Amino acid sequence: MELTPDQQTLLHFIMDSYNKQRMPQEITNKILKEAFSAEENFLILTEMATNHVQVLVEFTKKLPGFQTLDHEDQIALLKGSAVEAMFLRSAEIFNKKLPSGHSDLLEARIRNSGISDEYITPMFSFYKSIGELKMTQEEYALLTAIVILSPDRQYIKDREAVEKLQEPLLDVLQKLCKIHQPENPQHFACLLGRLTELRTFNHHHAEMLMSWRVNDHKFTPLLCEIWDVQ
Amino acid sequence: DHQLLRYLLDK
Ligand SMILES: O=C(NC1CCCCC1)[C@H](C1CCCCC1)n1c(-c2ccc(CO)cc2)nc2ccccc21
Repeated sequence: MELTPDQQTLLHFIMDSYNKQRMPQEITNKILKEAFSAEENFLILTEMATNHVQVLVEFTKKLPGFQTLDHEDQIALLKGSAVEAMFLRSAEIFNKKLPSGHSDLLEARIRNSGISDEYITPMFSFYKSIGELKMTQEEYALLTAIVILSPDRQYIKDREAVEKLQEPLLDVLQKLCKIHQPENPQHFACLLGRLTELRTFNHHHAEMLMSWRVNDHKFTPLLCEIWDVQ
Repeated sequence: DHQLLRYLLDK
């Protein structure tokens, strides 16, 4: 049941690499302190997402065996997972415990941030459903690595090479799930099930961004090639 | 094409 020394080494390596991200406190404190216009909030998201993509590329290239992959499959994996990794990270941040009434204010601030009503509902249903999993930082880190190293992404030339890389991470996560939550033996299945919901956000993402109640939808050149926006 | 992502990956 317990982790092998290789798995323990793998877990800690993924964990350190994952912690190079912007602190959940830095994001929440920024939007909780002041109420912003849709224009300022669009600009906050665009800055947040550019930093996120940058740190995501660095996290991804530290994933074991990632640098041994074909360079075209490398791009495909990063483009394929970037939106999902972003919503999983927002879901992580959203569900961090804050003082009384703070999580309620954060939610109300995202709700009136500037996004269309139609996208708020599936986004908050996904966040609340991730919270019901009571995920550890380790679980968030591994699931992000699993999302990145998805062999069933579009335009992947060598699925098997990606499969061989994702399999040790799935093994670790499963060992963790059966350790922390023996009470819920279906916890691992529930985690993998959320991944199929993340995929839906990817499909309607460009529409989500253009639907923001701003006059100009200006993105950074990096977000432009990652999100396929103009 | 995606030269920014390519640049970040190849550094
Ligand atoms: O900053 C943010 N996200 C970043 C993204 C990169 C990784 C870290 C989080 C934003 C905005 C919140 C409203 C004010 C402006 C930023 N956000 C969203 C969110 C809202 C809309 C979309 C698509 O339109 C995507 C994500 N969910 C959040 C849940 C918790 C805390 C921030 C959250």
